[PDB]
Amino acid sequence: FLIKPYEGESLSHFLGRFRRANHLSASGLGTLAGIGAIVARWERFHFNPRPSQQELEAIASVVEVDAQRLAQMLPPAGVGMQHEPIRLCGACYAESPCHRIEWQYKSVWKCDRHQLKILAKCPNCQAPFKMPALWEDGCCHRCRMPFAEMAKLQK
Ligand SMILES: [Zn+2]
Ligand SMILES: [Zn+2]
Repeated sequence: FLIKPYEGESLSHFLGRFRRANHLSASGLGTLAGIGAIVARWERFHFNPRPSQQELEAIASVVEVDAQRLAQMLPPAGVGMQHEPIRLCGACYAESPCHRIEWQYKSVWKCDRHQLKILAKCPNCQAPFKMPALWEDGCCHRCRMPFAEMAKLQK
């Protein structure tokens, strides 16, 4: 089962969404692509060795999304990002149910489209968000508030 990426979707979110559509573990996707543990590293936003051309093309062969498009699920060259905290604009999620790579940019604190501060934890119960690959439903894993409803609590 193939999936079309959402605009701005992060690599972690896309990988997990592909895995859910195919009932794959991270190790299973890694074996399908021939790169093993690299998949789980990318899902946790760990790129001490940056994704190589061969690794991106290996994943591209499985998910049928070109390496160039996969690179747009990561920050451009020179744009620093953070693996933690995982962040969210609930108003964005209501429009398109994905985590955006921009929300991990170190320079980003406000959603430009919605002119709201982005969230660094659930505004109802304060639970931090899991890595985007594990965003199985669109709700806080603790209190079960929908990400879309968190828009109403954004400041
Ligand atoms: Zn937004
Ligand atoms: Zn919560």
